[PDB]
Amino acid sequence: SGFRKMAFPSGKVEGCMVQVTCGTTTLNGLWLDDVVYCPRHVICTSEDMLNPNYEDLLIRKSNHNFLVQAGNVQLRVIGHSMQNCVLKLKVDTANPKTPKYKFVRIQPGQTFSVLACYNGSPSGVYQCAMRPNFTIKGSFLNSSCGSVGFNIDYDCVSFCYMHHMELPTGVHAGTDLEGNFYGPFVDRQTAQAAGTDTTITVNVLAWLYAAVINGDRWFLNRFTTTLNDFNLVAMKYNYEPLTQDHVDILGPLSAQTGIAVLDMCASLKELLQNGMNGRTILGSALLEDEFTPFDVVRQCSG
Amino acid sequence: SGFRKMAFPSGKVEGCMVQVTCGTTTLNGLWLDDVVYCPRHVICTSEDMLNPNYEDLLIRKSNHNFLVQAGNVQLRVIGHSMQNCVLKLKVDTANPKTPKYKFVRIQPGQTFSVLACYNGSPSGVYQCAMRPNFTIKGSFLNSSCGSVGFNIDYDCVSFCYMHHMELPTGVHAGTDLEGNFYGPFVDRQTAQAAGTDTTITVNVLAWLYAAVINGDRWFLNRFTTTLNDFNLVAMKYNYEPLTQDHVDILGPLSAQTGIAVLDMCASLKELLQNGMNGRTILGSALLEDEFTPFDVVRQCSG
Ligand SMILES: *C(=N)[C@H](C[C@@H]1CCNC1=O)NC(=O)[C@@H]1[C@@H]2[C@H](CN1C(=O)[C@@H](NC(=O)C(F)(F)F)C(C)(C)C)C2(C)C
Ligand SMILES: CC(C)(C)[C@H](NC(=O)C(F)(F)F)C(=O)N1C[C@H]2[C@@H]([C@H]1C(=O)N[C@H](C=N)C[C@@H]1CCNC1=O)C2(C)C
Repeated sequence: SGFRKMAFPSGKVEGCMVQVTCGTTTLNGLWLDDVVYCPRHVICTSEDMLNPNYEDLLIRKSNHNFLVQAGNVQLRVIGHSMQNCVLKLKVDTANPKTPKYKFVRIQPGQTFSVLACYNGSPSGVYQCAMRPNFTIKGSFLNSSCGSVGFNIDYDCVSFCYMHHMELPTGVHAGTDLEGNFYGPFVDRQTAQAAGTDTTITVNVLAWLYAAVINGDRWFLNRFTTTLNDFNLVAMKYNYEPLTQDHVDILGPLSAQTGIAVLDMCASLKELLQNGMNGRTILGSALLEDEFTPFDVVRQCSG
Repeated sequence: SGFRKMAFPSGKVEGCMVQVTCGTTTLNGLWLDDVVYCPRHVICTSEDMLNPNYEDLLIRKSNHNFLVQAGNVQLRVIGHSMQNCVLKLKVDTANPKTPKYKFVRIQPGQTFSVLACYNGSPSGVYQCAMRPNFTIKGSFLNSSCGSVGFNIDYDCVSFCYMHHMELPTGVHAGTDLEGNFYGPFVDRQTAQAAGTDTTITVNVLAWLYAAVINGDRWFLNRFTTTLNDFNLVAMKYNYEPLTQDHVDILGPLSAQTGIAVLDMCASLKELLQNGMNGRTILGSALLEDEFTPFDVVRQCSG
């Protein structure tokens, strides 16, 4: 038993990380087959950041303006194209450590593992959620760009995130691996803010189910509520509305514990209304929303 | 910016996870060069969990009673020895994926990543601390045993933890990689309980320095303390005594912030009195004690 913020094992993705140099700019690339994916802002100088002309700055580049460094082995760029906000560099060498993979775009509320990298070298692995405001609360310093978000399904790596920037609130913004931004953000050093976030309610109900599965039961009450009446208490506390989608999705945890979603919703209502009376749930003083229903079933089943 | 409970990249340890079967018992082994390290309780039946005689159980065992599986490949056990509470199986094949490694025994307050494993397969990676009471707050199910804890310095994996048992408070006990238990615990299903846990004070201090590095000062005050006055107050919150050794270790974080350790001690003392008054520090409403001074310098300074 026990319940941790658990990351996916990172080995398949560590075998894919390279250093991409364009001029003085170094960041990370994902090397899959004979293509290296990286943020297009690698080609930007200091200047070329308030108003980058990407189409224009790209055409002024040769293949040999890009040094791609695969540990200590230098990869020769034999092609270059931009897809939205990712640069795709065709390399003379295919990655022998390429996993079973697809590119996937996630929803707000869905979780992933980040492999934080610097100069092509994996640094740390952590679990994140896509905030409803389409930011992630990562841990990213200078030269973290080209760090990727992933899920594993069996032996298949699902790449869902590439890291691009930090917003003034210390939160992070990026794209899928096709270079489409999550959220209303642009890859220019200009004034950008995170929108006001809300709490991923389905994830909190799923986290209370995890608490119950670990014999942490104190928050359980007698009230049954309606879906509407819980979504009215919820919207006052900046919680996401909970939809039948979200209720049917808690099925396996309601079955596992025998506790009906609406009985659990009546608990979280009471918790929203009061607080935790100097008690914790699974050793947190806050209502956690960065564990999906699949995360709780996954962890608890092994 | 940002601050995450962050684990080492798991690939170098994922390269080492095997399945060890005995009769009906399957658990995890650590495959390094031509030896598999696993829990000696793999040789236990249903009966023998209470007062196992390990020397008498093992003498009855041949090399060929030990089924070691690396992915598909079954390894050939050509030797067995007992070292404390670990079983060592000499196999006919050196692991080609053996990373640079050492075995280290850690102290309470030290942090490590766990690769959670079932049947030699990886579940997940998470960050843990050796609690003052020689337990860890893990996430471990049936057949979790042999799952290991580790740190990585550059390219070297230092193995520090092997999983053996869950105590009745839902916390975890294990050995070093020489099979010496952390704490007073034994590999028997005898009545055992962890002693009352204390907060790792040097870690909470290190984490407050991390919050200041990240731009947060709200919790500081114009007061200082003596080390002794600090220890009289903190010992009333079930905080570990802070030593001069702990003061010395916080020295780099002090230099970086320009806040003397005893001034930050004064800060913690007031936080213990007042709590957070609806505020959070690095997204927590509790005082976080599972980041070392070293972990903070690692994530906030690189
Ligand atoms: C990645 N390699 C870096 C810095 C990382 C990202 C997360 N934390 C970091 O410190 N990314 C960048 O330098 C990007 C890059 C230009 C500016 N930029 C930013 O992250 C800046 N932020 C913004 O301009 C904002 F707020 F709008 F997002 C910066 C002020 C340097 C943090 C480009 C092309 C967006
Ligand atoms: C919890 C249980 C009551 C079963 C027991 N605990 C106590 O006997 C104690 F309370 F005394 F410690 C206990 O863990 N074990 C009994 C037996 C080994 C260990 C065990 O079964 N290990 C499992 C590995 N195959 C993983 C476990 C179960 C879920 N989470 C874990 O970590 C040994 C100590 C020899």
